[PDB]
Amino acid sequence: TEDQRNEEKAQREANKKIEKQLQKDKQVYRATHRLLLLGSGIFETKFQVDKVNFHMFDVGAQRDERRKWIQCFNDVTAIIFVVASSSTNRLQAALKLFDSIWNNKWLRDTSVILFLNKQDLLAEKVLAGKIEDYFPEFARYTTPEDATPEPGEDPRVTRAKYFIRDEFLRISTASGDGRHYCYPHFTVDTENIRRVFNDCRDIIQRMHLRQYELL
Amino acid sequence: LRQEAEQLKNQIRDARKACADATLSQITNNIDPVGRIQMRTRRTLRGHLAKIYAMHWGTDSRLLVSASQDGKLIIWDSYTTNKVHAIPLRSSWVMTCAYAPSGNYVACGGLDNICSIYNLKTREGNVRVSRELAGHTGYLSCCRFLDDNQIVTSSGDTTCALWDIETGQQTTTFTGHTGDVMSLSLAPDTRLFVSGACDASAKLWDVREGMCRQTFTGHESDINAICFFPNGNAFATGSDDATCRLFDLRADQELMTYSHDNIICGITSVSFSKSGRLLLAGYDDFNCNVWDALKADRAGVLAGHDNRVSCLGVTDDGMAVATGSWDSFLKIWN
Amino acid sequence: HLTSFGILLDLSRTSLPPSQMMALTFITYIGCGLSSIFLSVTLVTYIAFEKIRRDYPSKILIQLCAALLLLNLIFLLDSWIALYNTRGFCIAVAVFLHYFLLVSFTWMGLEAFHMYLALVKVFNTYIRKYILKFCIVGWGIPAVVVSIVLTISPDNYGIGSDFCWINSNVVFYITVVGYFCVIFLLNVSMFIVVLVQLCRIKKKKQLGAQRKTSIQDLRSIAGLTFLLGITWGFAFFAWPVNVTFMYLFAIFNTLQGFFIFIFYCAAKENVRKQWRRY
Amino acid sequence: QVQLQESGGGLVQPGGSLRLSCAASGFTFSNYKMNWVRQAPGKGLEWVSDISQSGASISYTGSVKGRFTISRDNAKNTLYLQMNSLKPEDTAVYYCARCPAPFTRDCFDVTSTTYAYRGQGTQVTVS
Amino acid sequence: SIAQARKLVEQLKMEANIDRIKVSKAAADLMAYCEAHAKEDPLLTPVPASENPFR
Repeated sequence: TEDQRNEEKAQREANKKIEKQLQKDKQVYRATHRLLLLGSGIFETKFQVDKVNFHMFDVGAQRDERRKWIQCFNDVTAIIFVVASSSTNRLQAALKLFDSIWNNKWLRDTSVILFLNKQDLLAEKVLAGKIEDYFPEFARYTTPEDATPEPGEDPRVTRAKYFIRDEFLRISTASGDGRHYCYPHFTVDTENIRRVFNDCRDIIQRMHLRQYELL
Repeated sequence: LRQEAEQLKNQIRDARKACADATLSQITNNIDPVGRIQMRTRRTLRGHLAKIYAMHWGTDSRLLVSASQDGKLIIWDSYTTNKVHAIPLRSSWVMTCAYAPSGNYVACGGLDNICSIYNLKTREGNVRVSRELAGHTGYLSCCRFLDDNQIVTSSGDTTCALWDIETGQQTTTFTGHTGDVMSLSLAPDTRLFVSGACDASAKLWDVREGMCRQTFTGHESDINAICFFPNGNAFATGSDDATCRLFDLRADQELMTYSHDNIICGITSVSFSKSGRLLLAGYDDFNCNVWDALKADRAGVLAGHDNRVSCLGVTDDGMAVATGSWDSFLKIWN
Repeated sequence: HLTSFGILLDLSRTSLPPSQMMALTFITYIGCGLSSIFLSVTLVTYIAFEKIRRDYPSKILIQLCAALLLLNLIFLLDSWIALYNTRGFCIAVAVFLHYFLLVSFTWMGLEAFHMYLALVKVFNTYIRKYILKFCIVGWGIPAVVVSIVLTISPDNYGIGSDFCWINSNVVFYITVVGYFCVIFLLNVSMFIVVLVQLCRIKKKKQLGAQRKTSIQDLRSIAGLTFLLGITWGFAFFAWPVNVTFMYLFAIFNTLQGFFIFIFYCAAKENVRKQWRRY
Repeated sequence: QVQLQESGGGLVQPGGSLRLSCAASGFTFSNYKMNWVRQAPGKGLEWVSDISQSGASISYTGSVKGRFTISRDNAKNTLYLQMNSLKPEDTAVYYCARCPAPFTRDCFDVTSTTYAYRGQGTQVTVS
Repeated sequence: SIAQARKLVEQLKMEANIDRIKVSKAAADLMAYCEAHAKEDPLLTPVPASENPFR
């Protein structure tokens, strides 16, 4: 009928207005580069670096069980894993959370940025004399060659932080299938935003290389 | 009370065994199965940007709502593949969307801890938020509209909650689950409901009474999927243990298991047809392995999704099956 | 019935000796014919299989595969079909041969211009109708450039009075070779720029034990070469080495669409998975 | 019903061996990665050890890595945990946390508060 | 805690007490509905496009 044709014309016009709106904020959304943090509801800090949107998601209000809402973040650009860097045994909780994120069948496609946020707090505990009892293979651990942060830094603090770094990176290498890569860091640190930018640059670079099967 | 609670757990499982009798697989074995279905992808609903974490159909069975973690919420016109009322969302991560039965109101909700209701037929012609139902301390995972003004919401704070749009508060809170609750389903006679959580249990609830009346503890893993049988006297749940099982309200036990040894993947959305003898379960092997629903026969494979099917629902009159998935497209099945 | 594939990028524009010519022709038909058949398998796979067009690389791969198949078809039927004494068809088949080579060239450049928008400019690279706006620069601007040649002198194409290709020297070195160079220099400044940014991440060792060489890695580097058409740069080594690299031009560029099938349709893990279900 | 009836514990002197076991019925044991989680009073839930399907991947926390071993029985549907040379720091309430999804290598939320596939627990007091 | 334990045992007390019929009647009524609506099910048999709105 003509009334049936009239309703379908308005439906197609509303559809094409919606398509125009979704092209516009597809252009917004693909430029967003979402990240997930760990370590009301969900918190948003839309910070821009180098005229690039970065839409951070602190998700603190959700409770301790996280097996089903962490599946929200498999299409995310990165999982910025904030580690308390001190050892209840909160650091091994971060290792188990990283092992759970790393081996998750959805989070297998998305990468994790590791930061070790309370690095300045770690320096007083190891110089006073507390992770040797909390990790047996710290005694058998050796410092890598590319491990110079700063000349004034103590070699014991460097060995401790690199042991904590490769304690996460044992999960990152020794795993099954999964197309994702870890970016550990050592953090007042005003260079963190830049580090997020460079790591997400390498994340989307590696995602495009895997899209080309170059990895 | 831990020693006491094991005794009534042993008493209730014997009441299951007192009414064990003959299982449903043995009784239905004599009659003829439907056999192979061969559902085909009628219409692909393209336009969602991120993964489609949730969907719901309508009573009119023409408009379907689907919710995606891009921040959008499109009331898809499934007959002609048209987008009507694409809601821009305050929360980027939405995990629920109930299309209201009346059809006027549409829910969402997710990691914002807010189930925000959108009225489609606004006076200005642009869809806005009627009331934001804040009050949950956990993530909103499933929502189901009782009517135009009542909406029970499954949530990640271990509590489902019955709300009222007119006052914006909880009518009652369902504090019986011990893990974060995933899926939700209302009965066709809309008097009672059952929700599945990340427990071994998917316990039954009452809308007007407001608390649990019977508990169905049948799955090994996180029940991400639940849907009533079309009479409302039974329901099937689906979990991450690669088994979806059916349970009867008048009974108390597991009925019979819909599992196959090739399936090593979780279940996120189960749904029932017009007749009870069909079960559309959505899987983590990127397909929707549909069963005969009474004989443990895989009635078909709804392959064609590249990523995980996170929300499959059937029309109220039984026309179609639309399985939204994590590859940002829904597909209509028939 | 005799044609050399290097006729497209000879760069010296001297007639090849009739000794080798027959051999290169045997290489070209076993190369371009096995490509064409194999490329068709690639295009029947990709458009049919929606599951494999989800990323932007595969959609540019289709338009590269459609460019190279339509290049390999318009090369076989220029040669097998006799175009001698038929000028209209000769200019037509040569117009389509130039057009399907210029879209063959720039859809390696658009593989590289996508790689500029993927790897060295990584953010804010979403373009609305990304593949359709690449059809304006991949299929449309080479249709413009051929149209300027026709608008210049419709008798540019075909034989002077034999393979029907561009006739003039000034047109060929600008609109083919000069077009190839502004794409090849685009390509090799985004070929080794992939290689430096992919050997960098092979130099990063998480536990001090990096993986230098993988079976997928060796497949991928050679796959990247025929995706960007770096072996079409065996033309630059033309003239001494001249007798050698024109043979290598006929082995690695006739079989390029065959190797694109090998490296992106037969060894791609998601693409081969869909073949078992049919 | 998935119920997790742990056994063991009690007043045991430090340095003395103890066998920790959980009944662990209601789910298919051969499919599930299995866990042990401890919780000291005023400290919180702390992961101790995990065992995968058929003992393929066996990892430990660093408090007990050189002094604990964990075994599982797929036929008898029972998880075991030997304890050896106990310091009096780990006087915690041990709990056989089970991973939620069976066929997945990951294991979430076994140190999460009010976790469904965690047992009632046995008090392991050392002094 | 003791409060959630008391709520759990109260739920277990009132959960057993409700009416619980034999399962053969329940599964028989399920099959009764199945057949009762198999003719009204547009998904068991392939529906022709004359009345199917999805072609």
